[PDB]
Amino acid sequence: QRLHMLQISYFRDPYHVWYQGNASLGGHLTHVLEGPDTNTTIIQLQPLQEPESWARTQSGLQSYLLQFHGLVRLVHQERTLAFPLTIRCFLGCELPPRAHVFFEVAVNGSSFVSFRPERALWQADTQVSGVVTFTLQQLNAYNRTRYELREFLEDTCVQYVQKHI
Ligand SMILES: *[C@@H]1O[C@H](CO)[C@@H](O)[C@H](O)[C@H]1NC(C)=O
Ligand SMILES: *[C@@H]1O[C@H](CO)[C@@H](O)[C@H](O)[C@H]1NC(C)=O
Repeated sequence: QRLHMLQISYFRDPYHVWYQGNASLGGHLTHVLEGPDTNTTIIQLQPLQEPESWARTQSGLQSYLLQFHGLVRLVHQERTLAFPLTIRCFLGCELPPRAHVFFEVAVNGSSFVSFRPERALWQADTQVSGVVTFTLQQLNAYNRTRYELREFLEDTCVQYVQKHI
């Protein structure tokens, strides 16, 4: 009983990103993400959700991506980022027979930061940089990247597993 979500973001520069990703419910592929930031495709492969719910979910994913891209631009604006770069986000929730939730971020294929939900705080996952410290400062500064995210993992994700498995 798990929802896993995987997003790879290909940045050619701060202002143009290509997304590719998918989600799996149980061990079954259920969603696909693809395309540039200015017109991203998001598909449920199986008709799991009704339109009013899918629209809210689709809108919610699109809103996340805007925040995600906005944060990458801010980090570039404030520290110098080396392009091209790829970012991988791996996240989701698992229901035991209380849910366990996670969100792990990698840059160019190496561990970068992850979310610790008991305090809704992000931590470094590498032992090596000004980029890492500024990103964590930004992620830990705003309600949207701590408490709203924790709720998405602990409430929205968990209700999706209960309703659709
Ligand atoms: C999901 O995307 C990853 C990353 O590109 C890919 O390696 C994997 O084969 C995809 N899996 C599914 C089930 O779509
Ligand atoms: C990521 O890898 C590309 C490919 O070599 C490189 O040009 C770029 O500088 C790297 N960026 C980071 C942030 O490691």
